[PDB]
Amino acid sequence: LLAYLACEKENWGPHLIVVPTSVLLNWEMEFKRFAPGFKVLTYYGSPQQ
Amino acid sequence: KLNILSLDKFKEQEVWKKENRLALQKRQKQKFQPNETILQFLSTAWLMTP
Repeated sequence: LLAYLACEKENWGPHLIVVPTSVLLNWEMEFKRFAPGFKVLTYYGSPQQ
Repeated sequence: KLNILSLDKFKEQEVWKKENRLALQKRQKQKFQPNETILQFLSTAWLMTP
């Protein structure tokens, strides 16, 4: 769905994926193996980083 | 291309982890060296008949 929105429409602005903690890595890998044309951010890991 | 490369580096670092843990498991502690450079006696028992 997001890939279709990014291809058919010129809008691929910052979207949010709210997920449980356990799948936090899996999602960023889910379209790493799959469509990699997006820039993914992972938010976790102490205040510093 | 960069993200596919990143997945490939994940694969290579996981196989690196696998070989690292294999080496750690196989390293062991079979290095007692209870010989030194001293006078040592050896005894063997065998039955040869050629």
